[PDB]
Amino acid sequence: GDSDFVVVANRLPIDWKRSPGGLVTALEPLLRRRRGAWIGWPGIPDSDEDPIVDGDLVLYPVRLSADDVAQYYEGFSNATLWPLYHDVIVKPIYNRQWWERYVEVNRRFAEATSRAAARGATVWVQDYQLQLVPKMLRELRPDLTIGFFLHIPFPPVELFMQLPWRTEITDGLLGADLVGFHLPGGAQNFLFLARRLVGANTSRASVGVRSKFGEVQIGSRTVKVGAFPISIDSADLDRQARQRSIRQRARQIRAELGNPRRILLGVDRLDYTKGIDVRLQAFAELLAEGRVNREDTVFVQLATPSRERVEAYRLLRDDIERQVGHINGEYGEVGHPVVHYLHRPVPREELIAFFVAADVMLVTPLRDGMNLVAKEYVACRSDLGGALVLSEFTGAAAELGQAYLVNPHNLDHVKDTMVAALNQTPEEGRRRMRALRRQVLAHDVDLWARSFLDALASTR
Amino acid sequence: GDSDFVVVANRLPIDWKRSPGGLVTALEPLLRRRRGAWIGWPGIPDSDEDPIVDGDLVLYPVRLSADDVAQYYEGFSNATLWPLYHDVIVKPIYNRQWWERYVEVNRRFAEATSRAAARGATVWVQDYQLQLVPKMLRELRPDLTIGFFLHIPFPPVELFMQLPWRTEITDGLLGADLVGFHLPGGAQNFLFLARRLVGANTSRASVGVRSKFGEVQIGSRTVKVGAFPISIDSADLDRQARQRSIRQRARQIRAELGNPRRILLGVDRLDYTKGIDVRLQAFAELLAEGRVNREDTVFVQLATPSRERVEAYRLLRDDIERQVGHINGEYGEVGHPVVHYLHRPVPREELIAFFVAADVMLVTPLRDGMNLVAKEYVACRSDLGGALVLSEFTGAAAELGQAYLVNPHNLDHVKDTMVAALNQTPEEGRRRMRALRRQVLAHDVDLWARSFLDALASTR
Amino acid sequence: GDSDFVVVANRLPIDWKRSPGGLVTALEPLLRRRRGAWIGWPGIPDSDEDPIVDGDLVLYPVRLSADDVAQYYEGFSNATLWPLYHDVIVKPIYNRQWWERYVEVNRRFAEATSRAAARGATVWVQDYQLQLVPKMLRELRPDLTIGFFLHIPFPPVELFMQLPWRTEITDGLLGADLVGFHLPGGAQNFLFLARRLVGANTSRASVGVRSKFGEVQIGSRTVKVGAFPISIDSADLDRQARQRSIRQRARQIRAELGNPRRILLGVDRLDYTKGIDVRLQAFAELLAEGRVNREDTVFVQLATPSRERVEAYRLLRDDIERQVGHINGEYGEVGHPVVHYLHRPVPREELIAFFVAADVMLVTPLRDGMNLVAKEYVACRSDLGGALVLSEFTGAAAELGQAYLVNPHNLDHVKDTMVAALNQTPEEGRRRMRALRRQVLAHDVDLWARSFLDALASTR
Amino acid sequence: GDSDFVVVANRLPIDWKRSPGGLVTALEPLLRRRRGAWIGWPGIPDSDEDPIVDGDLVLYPVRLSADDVAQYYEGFSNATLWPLYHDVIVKPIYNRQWWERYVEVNRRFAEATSRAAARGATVWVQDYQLQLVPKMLRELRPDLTIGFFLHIPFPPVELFMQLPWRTEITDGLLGADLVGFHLPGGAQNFLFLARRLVGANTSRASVGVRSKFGEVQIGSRTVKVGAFPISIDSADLDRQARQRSIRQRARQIRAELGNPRRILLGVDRLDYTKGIDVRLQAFAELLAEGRVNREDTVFVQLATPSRERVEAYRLLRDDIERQVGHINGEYGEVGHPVVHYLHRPVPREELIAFFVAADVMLVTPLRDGMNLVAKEYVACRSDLGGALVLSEFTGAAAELGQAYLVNPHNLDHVKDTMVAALNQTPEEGRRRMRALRRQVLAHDVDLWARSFLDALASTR
Ligand SMILES: O=P(O)(O)OC[C@H]1O[C@H](O[C@H]2O[C@H](CO)[C@@H](O)[C@H](O)[C@H]2O)[C@H](O)[C@@H](O)[C@@H]1O
Ligand SMILES: O=P(O)(O)OC[C@H]1O[C@H](O[C@H]2O[C@H](CO)[C@@H](O)[C@H](O)[C@H]2O)[C@H](O)[C@@H](O)[C@@H]1O
Ligand SMILES: O=P(O)(O)OC[C@H]1O[C@H](O[C@H]2O[C@H](CO)[C@@H](O)[C@H](O)[C@H]2O)[C@H](O)[C@@H](O)[C@@H]1O
Ligand SMILES: O=P(O)(O)OC[C@H]1O[C@H](O[C@H]2O[C@H](CO)[C@@H](O)[C@H](O)[C@H]2O)[C@H](O)[C@@H](O)[C@@H]1O
Repeated sequence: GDSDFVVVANRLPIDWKRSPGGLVTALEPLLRRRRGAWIGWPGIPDSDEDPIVDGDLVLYPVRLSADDVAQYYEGFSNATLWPLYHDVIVKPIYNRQWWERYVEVNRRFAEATSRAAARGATVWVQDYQLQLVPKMLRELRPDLTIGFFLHIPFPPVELFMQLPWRTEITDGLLGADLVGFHLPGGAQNFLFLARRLVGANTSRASVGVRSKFGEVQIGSRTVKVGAFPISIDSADLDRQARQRSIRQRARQIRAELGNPRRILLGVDRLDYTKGIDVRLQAFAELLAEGRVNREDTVFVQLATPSRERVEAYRLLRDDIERQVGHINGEYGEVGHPVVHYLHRPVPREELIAFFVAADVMLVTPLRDGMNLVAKEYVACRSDLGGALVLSEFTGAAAELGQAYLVNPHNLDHVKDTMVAALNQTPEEGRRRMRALRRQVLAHDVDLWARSFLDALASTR
Repeated sequence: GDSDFVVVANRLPIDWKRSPGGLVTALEPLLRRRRGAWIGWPGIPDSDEDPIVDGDLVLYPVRLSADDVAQYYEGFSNATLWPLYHDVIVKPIYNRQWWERYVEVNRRFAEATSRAAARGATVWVQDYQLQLVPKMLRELRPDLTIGFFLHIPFPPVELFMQLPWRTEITDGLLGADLVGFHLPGGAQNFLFLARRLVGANTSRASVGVRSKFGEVQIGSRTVKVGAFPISIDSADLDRQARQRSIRQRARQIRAELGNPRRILLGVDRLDYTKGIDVRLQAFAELLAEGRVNREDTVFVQLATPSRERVEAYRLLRDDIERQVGHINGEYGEVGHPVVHYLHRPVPREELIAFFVAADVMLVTPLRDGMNLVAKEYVACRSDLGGALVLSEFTGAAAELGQAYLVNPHNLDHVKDTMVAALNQTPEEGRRRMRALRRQVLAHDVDLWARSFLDALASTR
Repeated sequence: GDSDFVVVANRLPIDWKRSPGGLVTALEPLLRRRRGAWIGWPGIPDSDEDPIVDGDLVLYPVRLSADDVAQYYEGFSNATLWPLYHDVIVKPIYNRQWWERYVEVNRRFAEATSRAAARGATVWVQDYQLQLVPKMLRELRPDLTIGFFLHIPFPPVELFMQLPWRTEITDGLLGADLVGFHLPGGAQNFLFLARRLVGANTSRASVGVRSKFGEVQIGSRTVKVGAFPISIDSADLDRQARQRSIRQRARQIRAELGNPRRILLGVDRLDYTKGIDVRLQAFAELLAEGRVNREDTVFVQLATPSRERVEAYRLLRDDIERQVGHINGEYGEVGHPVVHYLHRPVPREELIAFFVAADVMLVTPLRDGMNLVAKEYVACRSDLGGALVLSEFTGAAAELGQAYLVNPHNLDHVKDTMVAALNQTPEEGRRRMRALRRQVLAHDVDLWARSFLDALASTR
Repeated sequence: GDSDFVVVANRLPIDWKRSPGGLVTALEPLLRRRRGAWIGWPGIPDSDEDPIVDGDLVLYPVRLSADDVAQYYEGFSNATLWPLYHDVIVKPIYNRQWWERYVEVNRRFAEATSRAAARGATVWVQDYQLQLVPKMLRELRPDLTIGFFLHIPFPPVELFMQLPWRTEITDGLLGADLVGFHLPGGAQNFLFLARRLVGANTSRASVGVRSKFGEVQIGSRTVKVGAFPISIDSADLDRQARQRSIRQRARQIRAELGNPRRILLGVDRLDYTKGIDVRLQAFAELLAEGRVNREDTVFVQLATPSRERVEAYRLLRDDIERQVGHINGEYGEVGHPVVHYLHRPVPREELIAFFVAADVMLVTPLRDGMNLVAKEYVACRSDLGGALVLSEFTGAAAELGQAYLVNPHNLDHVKDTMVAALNQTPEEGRRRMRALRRQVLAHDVDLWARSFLDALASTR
């Protein structure tokens, strides 16, 4: 093809209209200097595969049938790999037909990439749905420079080894010149896996942050291994949260809640990895114990619907919704719930207004690759108000140490911490938020993307 | 003893202070002409059995241990008889130890009654927990005139026959001179049961309302069988609902709900017989179909906690609470649920204010002996506003035919009917409420009690 | 058409080859004197509707699609009517699409019948899947004489009234000149239903067995209502069970079981109405209590697979299979289970050999229209050996009073009774079996069929 | 005290009579040269703590109440630590009261040890119930040399970190001079944990088998870390399996099973870690596919009852027992199951006879510290017959590579492997069994115990 920089991801960066923010916006000044392409599925079943010139980008759509989506995406990706890589919170399903479709779809992505990529081009493959693509691509196109970044956690070897296709996934990733993870921990698991399962020679030292890279020796070539913690466009969110309409909506939100003294907020895709049940349990017990005032404190949980065709998620929804009904029936009043729960997509401007209104942000995943909601909250609070309660089991906890960190399995401490955040002095709240903002403003998605691409370019 | 009129019920009519309204108040002008006694359990485990002179009444407390309560009341009564007599909505548990404790406790009630009752006294035994007492009492005291009234439904023979102790329960009831039920249907089941199981000769004709009594021949004596539909102190509730404080609270309730155009109301003890799940299902589907306006219509469900030590009820609570959380997550807004659910006791004055505020009363039991909430709502609406949606499977439906009657199993028609009630013209609403009030004002608890006692006195 | 006697049933009497025994064989000498037809579904989806001359009979196949089977048969029949008519052991599903398909299929059966039936012909409609056909047929063909026989129980009114389409089903049955049930109890429920729901005038007396018929007045015509308890071809089974090959197989069965002293046997379609779980519970507890000898006593349960596409049945299968595994793990030995359980169809000659081998026949339904397995066992034991343990909640219990009758809900007595049957003296066993055989040999399927047809002919 | 060598374990080595084999027998020639003591709970609630001189040993009983057992053993040990350390197959319960009792009981063991231990004595603490004892003991008695061996797996850090008391457990283990695990993998997890959680300086190299030890620097002292894979008294089992009575019982077992051509055998404590469900699933599917002959092949599963008061285990038992009943109902014949399942303790001589009779040993844990059943089978087959199917997720798989190794999550390969083992040539079977026996005969419990004690003595 005629593109010298190519991104490969499960989805095209569109909604059709181009998706705002995220990866595609981080790369904007690189596309202004390269002939760029994006390979992905357009998000609707059985489409054409004809290239679309989106001015700054050429889009190469990948055709997936409804059956492909069911077995490669909802199946192998969402119901085999996802629960396994997140510490088997739910039991992975090992299904051979799903594996076979995952292989076929990965090959299709690899072929689309080759079609788009010029000779010697740089290719950046994204995330867990496409772990076979680097090896497949190198076999098709040995001229290419290939990076891979995993956006979800990489599990310990004891769990990874469960996968019947463990060796094929590992060989898949080793097809890259650069394999990156958010955290040194994932990088180190990958190195150990390479030694244990593949018998490759690797470096033994700890892996640094955006530095002190590891290496895997594969025949004549070396695979670089690194940690690059993703972030957001901090400055842009900071600006957006100051808009008059956002601030007026935040005020209106508080009015509609009957002007509570304190608002706790949860914002997540409805997923068992997100620890929404832990928040509700802690809040319920604090109310029972009279440690939170049911008359002036309210918890808002915004759950975005997710993976409805996957049975585990329907069961999760049932459990969360029971907790909500239960807590309100026990501690609410007619015309005044203590928990407001919404199960629907939320426009970004509405989410930002909730960040601005929220006195306590509850981000309590059982396991999460990074979690950008934590960083978005921080970027929105230029008033230095608010408080972030953050699970240690997120990538974000490695950078946001000034937050109120919790082990979500330690319910006693989660409860103590919610009380502490709710009752913090203004000065202490400001001190923490000021320190968190310094980190998030300085370590943004631009720093992340440049660091990964510099590392990848270094493999030439 | 020295009492010529004796009431026997599972509980004493106290809360200690005397319980307002109900049976004990209906009998007030009879106690002004008799030496009256009340036999029952004081509602707290392991108490004395020393008589208490409550001026108008002598109270004879029955001692029950916590173990007695568990096996006779929570066990045999609430988990064997209750589900069986209500068309096995839940599977009855047949437990021999529970039966044996039920026999022992019934004997204890019979002995207390004999202690209190003077020679030739009239005795009125209440309800399903004490079905053995009439026979036990007649054996101890053949001089007594004994009436029994069942407040819950009497099931068809095909279901009743499941009971391993079917014959003992039947012989128990046949110890009375008069056996009464709310409805001719229950009376007719009893007659058929007497023929089928006991082989007694009975009358064959239909049983009337407060008339055309049936009879069972038992050796030399005849048992009278009748239908006496219970009611309320209609005039008293009518007066109470007009008080300024009630009306001001009803207005405040509507304000606290954000001034909806329409309020649907459910008021029940949390029980699987009450069809609360049907209301929530119908309401959810109407919202899905856009047939109810989620912006100006709200459903308030007040569930009084019940039988928490009985497993079936904990499961029911879980199911209802899931539905509540689900419906609000799908159709609510932050600061504005479509369903307000409270699981706690409610003071009577607060309940009356909710009756006055409610545009639609939802009384949809799967099976109910009478249901007095339906009649209380009617008595409270002297403004002739509101609408009553009423299950056919209540005793009340036999008298309140002007209500919007529903088969709760016919969900399509339950939904059609809720829409009809919500959108009725003012005139049509008034016509129905006027007719319902004529019935309820004329057929009150005084008429009921006098009719039963006249019938009983007739057996002398 | 050209047939003066027409049978209408859900299935054609074939397997293709003609089905042995049953109804079709009982009618053999009537078909030798009439021009007979049989209307039914050939048991395979989407077939022709072309008549088949089977010599003694003309077969009129009814076309049903797989979707028809799912919604009319597996749906409305097996998952609405079946659980409702059997005392809601499982919760009926009320589904409007199922009802609509049930109506359409019933109309199709009615149209096929009209096509086959000559002028003034006699029509005999069978069982609960076709309850609308008599009214539909009378509207199409007022010249026809129409009988209907219900082979399953007719439930009490309190349960029947749940059905949203209660009135349509009732009007459906009232289209017949004769409505028959196994038992007077079902007939009496039907009479009461007719008065309560339809407001028709009926007879009030008890209904006799094959006599003392009830009546329902419907405008100008009278519907006859009777009880006709079905039976088997007793003499034929008696002969078959004496064959040398049967007796040798029975001996071999005992040898293969390691020559136990006592064999208990259960034979049923796998259905929640059959009380298989009760047998296993009783047997397990008797073993725990040391009241049955685990070294010389064995229980064989032959469950024929049934209704696999209906969820309730998959759950039932799971529960039964757990009990089997549990009891063997607790009381068996390697090479020697105490329970042998087979989930597969069994050839009739093999079933007869099991009847001959079995010391105790366990027929313990929670609710059953008649149950012919009980009568078949009796007819097979011309040696006068064996023992029949029989639930009171079967139609058979009304005729087989000499059996060991049990209330399956009374587990203590079920256990006492199994011990009694296992340890009965030879003489007492013979006395009971002799009396049971006198009843079953004299009251066979020929007597049943002639009694119903005589009653029907009487309506002309 | 007056003992210079002290063993500390949850249970005393008794049954009272001294327990045969195991640890206590491995140490017999050391006790012949030392003044030895054993500290443990005598296995019955609320006992004395008075020392018992068992000739070769002094026994120091630890008093545990029934409540102690419930919260320290059944609670924290069996329902927190056990599932966590075995890759959270079941969700651990994090309970603070359980933790507090675990601390108190561990202190009680530490105090008993100090009472028994002479100055400068060597102490060997066993297994996961007593992980706090080394630190507690060092604080009480800094003069002691302390070893700890973990008999179950040590989980990856990502899972271990869930524990609210992660730091206290880690500090607990670091109180030892020597910490040992079966496998280098566990040792390496421990080293990484020490760096990540405690911030201690550790060695970075791979850990060897009984060599190349790791180290953790704790202030002035160094903790040695090693891998010592446990084994059995191979020679003793080899002799015992040759006894005439054992061989005659093995023959009788095959006769009682109706002389099958092939017997598969499972022997385990009933635990969710043991993968019994996987064996049954594979066997069921092989029968469905006609790849195993249901007429000449039989599977015997001997499950020893375990942890009945722990809810997870009652659920597991239910699931296994359903599978057993299901497979026999589908593929068995009357008098001939394909699966024989026994849930009861089995005498050791009977177990050995089953090892000798079994053509295929199925040892398929999802996760297991070592699993000695695999090695016992090998030691019993001096005839070189049989075949061992072994999960990779056992410690045993690191030494028994000549077995048929399986990933139990790869059901297709488990099935292929069972077929391969069942149909192996005599010569190939012998080749594998010969190689397995060479390993197991040379690497016995004596080698294991001496290696650990040599390492520990080296820390002086
Ligand atoms: O559901 P799919 O389409 O498979 O996507 C998974 C998940 O991907 C992103 O989350 C992950 O990446 C971000 C950014 O690196 C991390 O912050 C998260 O911790 C990862 O889980 C999306 O943000 C998610 O919406 C999406 O579900
Ligand atoms: O829970 P227990 O103490 O056993 O009491 C049952 C029930 O008794 C009353 O309800 C019944 O009687 C009334 C009056 O006749 C009828 O309207 C109901 O339909 C019957 O169920 C009480 O009102 C209930 O609170 C109580 O639960
Ligand atoms: O499953 P379907 O096809 O709907 O048939 C139901 C049932 O019909 C028969 O049983 C019923 O009739 C007999 C004879 O009158 C009675 O003895 C039973 O008690 C009734 O249930 C068949 O025998 C059954 O196999 C069939 O399932
Ligand atoms: O149930 P508890 O009393 O807590 O004991 C657990 C377990 O201990 C032993 O098994 C473990 O150690 C052996 C020997 O090292 C290993 O082979 C196993 O893999 C470990 O699980 C006993 O053998 C078990 O009976 C016991 O349950």
